[PDB]
Amino acid sequence: ITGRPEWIWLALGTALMGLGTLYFLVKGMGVSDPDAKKFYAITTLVPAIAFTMYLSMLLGYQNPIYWARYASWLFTTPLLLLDLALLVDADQGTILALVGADGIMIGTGLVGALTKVYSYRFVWWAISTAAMLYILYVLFFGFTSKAESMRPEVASTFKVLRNVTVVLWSAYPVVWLIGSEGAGIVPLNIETLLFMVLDVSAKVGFGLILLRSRAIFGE
Repeated sequence: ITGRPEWIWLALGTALMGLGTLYFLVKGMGVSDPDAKKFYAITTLVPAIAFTMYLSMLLGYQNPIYWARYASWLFTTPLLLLDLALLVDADQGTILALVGADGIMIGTGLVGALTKVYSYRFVWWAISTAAMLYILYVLFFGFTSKAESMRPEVASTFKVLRNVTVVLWSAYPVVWLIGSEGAGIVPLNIETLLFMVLDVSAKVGFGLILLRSRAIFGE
């Protein structure tokens, strides 16, 4: 069982999310600045949720085990968006629109994986991707304008986090379409690998970049 690739990628993801959570935890200890504390709270929570989910997948190890990963996307995507929103001091109206689109993206992707008719899979994938495209459009064009009018450290760190987010998030629909939920081109164990690397980079990698920066401070 432990020799199966699928199990291995799940074990590695669990270790990486756990390690990251704890590192963020230790890095956050001592930090007294109010604004910084907010980023540490959200950014540490993200990989903690994913750790819990990946662990549960291992404990439980088509195939209901992966619904746990989807549940982690549901919880973490909006938190990652809040992180970015807090960095650029985005207004509540745009934040609500982003989380609203995020809900559609997550919800329809799930529906796309449930459907018992190969054809509609891509219909739900198209709606979910359209929702993702809106979020990324807001982050790349909308948040950038606001970020550039702010402190150099904020504008600089946001651009890096922005590029990372756009690239990593864009990879999910691609992996889904070539995976078992889509066209079944890439085997399940390879797809499980891609989502894991994508998940860690998007949470731990994203978190490292953010928490290593002076942009989280009120200055």
